[PDB]
Amino acid sequence: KQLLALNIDGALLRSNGKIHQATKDAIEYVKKKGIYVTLVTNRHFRSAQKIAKSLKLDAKLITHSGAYIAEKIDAPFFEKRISDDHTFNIVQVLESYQCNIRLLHEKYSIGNKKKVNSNLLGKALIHPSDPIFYPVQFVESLSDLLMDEPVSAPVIEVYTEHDIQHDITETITKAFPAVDVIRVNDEKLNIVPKGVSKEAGLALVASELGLSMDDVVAIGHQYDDLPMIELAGLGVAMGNAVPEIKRKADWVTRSNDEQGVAYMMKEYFRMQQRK
Amino acid sequence: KQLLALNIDGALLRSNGKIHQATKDAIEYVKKKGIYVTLVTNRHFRSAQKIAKSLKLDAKLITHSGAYIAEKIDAPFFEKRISDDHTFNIVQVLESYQCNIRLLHEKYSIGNKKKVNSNLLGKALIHPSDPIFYPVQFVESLSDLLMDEPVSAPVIEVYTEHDIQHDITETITKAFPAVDVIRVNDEKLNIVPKGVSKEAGLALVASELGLSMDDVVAIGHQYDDLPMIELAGLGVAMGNAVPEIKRKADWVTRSNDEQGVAYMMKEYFRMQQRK
Ligand SMILES: [Mg+2]
Repeated sequence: KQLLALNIDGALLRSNGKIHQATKDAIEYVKKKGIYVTLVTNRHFRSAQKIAKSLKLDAKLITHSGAYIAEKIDAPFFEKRISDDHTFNIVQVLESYQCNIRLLHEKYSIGNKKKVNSNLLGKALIHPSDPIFYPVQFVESLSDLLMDEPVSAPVIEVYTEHDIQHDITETITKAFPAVDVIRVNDEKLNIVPKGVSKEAGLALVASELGLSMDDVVAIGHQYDDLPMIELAGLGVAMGNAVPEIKRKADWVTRSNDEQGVAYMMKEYFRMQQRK
Repeated sequence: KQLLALNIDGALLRSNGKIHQATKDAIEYVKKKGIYVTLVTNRHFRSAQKIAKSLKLDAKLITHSGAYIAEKIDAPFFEKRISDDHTFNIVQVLESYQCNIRLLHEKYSIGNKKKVNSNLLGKALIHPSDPIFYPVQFVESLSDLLMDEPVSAPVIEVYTEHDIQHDITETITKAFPAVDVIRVNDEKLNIVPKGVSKEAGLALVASELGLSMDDVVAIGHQYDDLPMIELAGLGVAMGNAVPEIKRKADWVTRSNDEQGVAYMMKEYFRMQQRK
């Protein structure tokens, strides 16, 4: 294998947001062996890049659910975003539902203030804004703000109770042919430009490197990771993934709180040594 | 003539920052006659675009001294910026001089806190930051900040007393072949990527429209406007420009506090009617 692609949340990071020393040591070793290491994430580019900096990756990172692929923010390798007018229209529709909305731009994030009965929203790791490089604000009315401040969003994140996800998904897919809806988990959807995804972004990076998906190890933990797990040469589910995802993977490793990334890569190399 | 290009500061705007009703009326008339109206400015893109919105321009605007040409911020027609490493190195050199430095990014601006004996700095119109869309911050040490927060700047603005401009200009030009130094006035320099300028940006826009510089009316007021004044089919100096600029123009109009833009365009049309 020639390319290792890792989720950040639920894989690289422990549930307290720390990167374990064993994980750092495993990634350093992987790189020393000539394997290209990148991140494949729903996180905004800036958060992903600071993590990459900690791991000394110097790689094209696949961020904003595949909509933004870059090594340095001002000069992306691949970018796609929802038009400002479509973003406004989508926000108006979502405002009629009980859902928390976040426009996840690479330069800032803006969300509404609607409270939802969602525990995964409560569990999700919060990471810093920066008042210059990444302001994060909430407003009571997103669509009112967008009237005078249009936003062209690479990703719109939608948190809800599970009961209405199918309806929101149907309503958006039908009304907006320019976007796709990606189910992340029971309480979170990403709305992205049509054709954008983690697996599509990963394919673009592998192709750029002269590799195929056959040459890729992909490590994921949620529903939106399933396609890259199925399509990669070796698709790995973290121990903290739900049972369905674990059944669908080629390989199940330990959890993100038990250094499952390091554990899996140690075995990958033992396998190499045996062969 | 087919294309009207206007400065914002010192031309479109009165010295109190207001756009006079006569100016609005003149621009509406120009557009109704089929003439393409755009802005050519040292201002950051966002400030230029809000002004364009007020004038209902819907045009490609030439901003950041020609480094950023766009109708909508996320999707530029033309962009060039100084690399992050060159930006850092340039800032380090400038820090050894008595000068106020501002990194004029399209998403934010960051400057140092050095005080200079400069009245044109005192006179220059301040326009709003926005905590989401355009944060503006000052730090004691720009180069220290850039160590952990690299910036790839379309323009670096440098304010000084007049006595050291030549030395700074020489030092930068010699040390950084990837950039050009543009003298704006006796107390302000812009450092831009090589080949970037107001006149170059204007040429790119005219070419995109199937026009030549011959078809352009350009209205400017400072040293950095001289090339487009000389190169445009009709180059106009505002009344508030210094005498040298007024001598070099084809036509001198009234000042920005006496509606010189409106006054000049009224004559342009009287000329048309006579012909
Ligand atoms: Mg861009």
